[PDB]
Amino acid sequence: SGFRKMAFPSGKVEGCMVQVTCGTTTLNGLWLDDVVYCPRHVICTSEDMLNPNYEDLLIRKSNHNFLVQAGNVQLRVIGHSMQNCVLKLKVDTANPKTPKYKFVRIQPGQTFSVLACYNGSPSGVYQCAMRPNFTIKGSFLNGSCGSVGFNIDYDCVSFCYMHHMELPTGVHAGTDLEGNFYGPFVDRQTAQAAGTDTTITVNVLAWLYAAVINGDRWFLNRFTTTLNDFNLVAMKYNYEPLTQDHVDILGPLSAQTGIAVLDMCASLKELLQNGMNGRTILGSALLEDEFTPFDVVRQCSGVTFQ
Amino acid sequence: SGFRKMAFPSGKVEGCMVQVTCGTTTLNGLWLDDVVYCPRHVICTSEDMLNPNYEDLLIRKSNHNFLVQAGNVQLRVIGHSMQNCVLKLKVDTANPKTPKYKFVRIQPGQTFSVLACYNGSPSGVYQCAMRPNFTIKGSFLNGSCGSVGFNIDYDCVSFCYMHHMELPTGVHAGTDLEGNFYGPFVDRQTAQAAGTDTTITVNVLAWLYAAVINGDRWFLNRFTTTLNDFNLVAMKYNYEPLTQDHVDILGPLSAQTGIAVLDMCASLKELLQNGMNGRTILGSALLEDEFTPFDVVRQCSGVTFQ
Ligand SMILES: *C(=N)[C@H]1CN(c2ccc(C(F)(F)F)nc2)C(=O)N1c1cncc2ccccc12
Ligand SMILES: *C(=N)[C@H]1CN(c2ccc(C(F)(F)F)nc2)C(=O)N1c1cncc2ccccc12
Repeated sequence: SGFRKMAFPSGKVEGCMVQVTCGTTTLNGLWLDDVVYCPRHVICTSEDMLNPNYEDLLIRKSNHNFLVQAGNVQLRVIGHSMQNCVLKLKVDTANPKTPKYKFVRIQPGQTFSVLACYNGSPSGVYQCAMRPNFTIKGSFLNGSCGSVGFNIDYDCVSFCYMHHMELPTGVHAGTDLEGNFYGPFVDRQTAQAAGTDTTITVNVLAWLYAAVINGDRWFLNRFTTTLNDFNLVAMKYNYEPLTQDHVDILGPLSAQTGIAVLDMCASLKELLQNGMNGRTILGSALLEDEFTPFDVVRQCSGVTFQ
Repeated sequence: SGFRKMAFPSGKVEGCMVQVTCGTTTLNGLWLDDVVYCPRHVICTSEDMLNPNYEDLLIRKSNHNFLVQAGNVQLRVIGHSMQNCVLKLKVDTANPKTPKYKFVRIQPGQTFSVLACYNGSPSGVYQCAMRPNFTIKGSFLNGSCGSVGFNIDYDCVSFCYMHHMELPTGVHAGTDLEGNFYGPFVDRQTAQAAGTDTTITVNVLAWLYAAVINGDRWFLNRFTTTLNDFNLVAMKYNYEPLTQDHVDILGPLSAQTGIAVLDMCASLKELLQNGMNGRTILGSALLEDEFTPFDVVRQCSGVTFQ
């Protein structure tokens, strides 16, 4: 019993975190085989940041302007190159602790674990969701750039996020591990609007199933709805539309609980329209949308990893 | 910016988790040097559990009734003994991955990371608090017994909890690593009442400071209070009394925010009496008490570990 915001075990990622310094700027890098990945804005000065020409700035850099450290170990940079917004520092020694890994680009609404780091050392781990507007609501201080987000599938770490920036609005933005930003954001110090953020509807349904599995079910009603009628109510409340793919993904939780997906949708419809009347669900007074159906199934059935 | 429920990096603990089987019962053990620790109820049958005589049951067990596994590796048990409620299985090989470690008994109101495991394999990591009534609100399925809770101090893992049981009430109970239960609980299948649970007042104040540091401060008022007057209000709402030691612990957050501790206490007093009027604090519609002052300072200043 019980339901918690749960991150993946971080051990396989911990052994990959190093420190990257360029001038006065220190941030984190990801050391896999003989390559260190980090945000390319590490090469900017405080004057460069307002409108950097990264091609020009990188040409001005030498290998020895990049100070990479793993623990007590200095890693010698053999070469530097740029893939989109990510710097690749080839080093002369492959990380002996390199796990089996993939680089993946995740979908808005999907979740991942962040290993927040400073000076190449792990500070803590927590679960995030990629918001529909391609931001994340992280916990990041100065020096946290280069921290990565990841999932674990069997024995393979799927790296999906590298932290680049905090926007003037306090929210967080970054790239996949090929250096492509999630969302419309650019790595320059300028005002950048994120989109209207919406609530991840399929995730809220998943969490309501989690509540039911844990005996918390006061919100259930005796109604059903059509996908079309539910959606007409959900857009009024800034909830993402629900698709048939979403209904199909919730199938396993429907079967475990004996509650049809469209019946749970009818329950959510009434919660949106009436509120919670001062009650709580799974210890929360608000509807939670940062758990995917898979997260719920993994937590309520005990999926483990090598 | 941002504030999240953050666990310690789990890598040093991951390398210590093994599987312990006795008969049909499989659970998790903690392998440090040449000793495997696990709950002593692993030796019970389904009939033994209602009123086990653990001394008698253990005498009936042979070394070969304990099947210990670390990955593909079978660990040969050289000896078995009982320290309070914890079984100690001496094995013939010391864990090469044994980190520097301590065993500690934590205080109600203090927090720790749980590495939830099944079949000796890590499933996920999440932060808990030791409730004032010595339970924890975990996420634990069958087979999760033997999962441990821990803190990290510099380069040393301080093990503080081992999971033993889910009570008929859905909440979770366990021991320190010397096998002494937290709280009044016993390892037999009988109805056991936990105490009235109370809210950890110093933790709520810490989280209000966290909100202020993150720009979330609508709840501040222009009042102060005495420790005595605050406490008279707090007991009405099932909040633990606040001591001078608690005020002293909050000093650093008071200095960072420019808000005196007794001024924050005056703000909490009014939140308890008036509610939140449909607002939120750090993305929560309820007052949160599972962050210690140290947790806030570590997260808002970036404490890291070896
Ligand atoms: C991460 N280490 C810092 C740096 N940073 C940043 C640097 C350069 C640029 C630009 F525009 F591309 F040149 N943009 C951003 C940034 O945003 N950082 C960061 C990240 N997360 C949180 C914080 C909190 C406080 C200060 C900086 C943060
Ligand atoms: C943990 N593996 C299980 C087993 N267990 C338990 C076994 C024996 C005894 C007794 F009384 F000492 F003999 N008491 C308890 C227990 O409580 N487990 C457990 C722990 N956390 C969560 C769950 C969820 C579902 C089923 C069992 C759980």
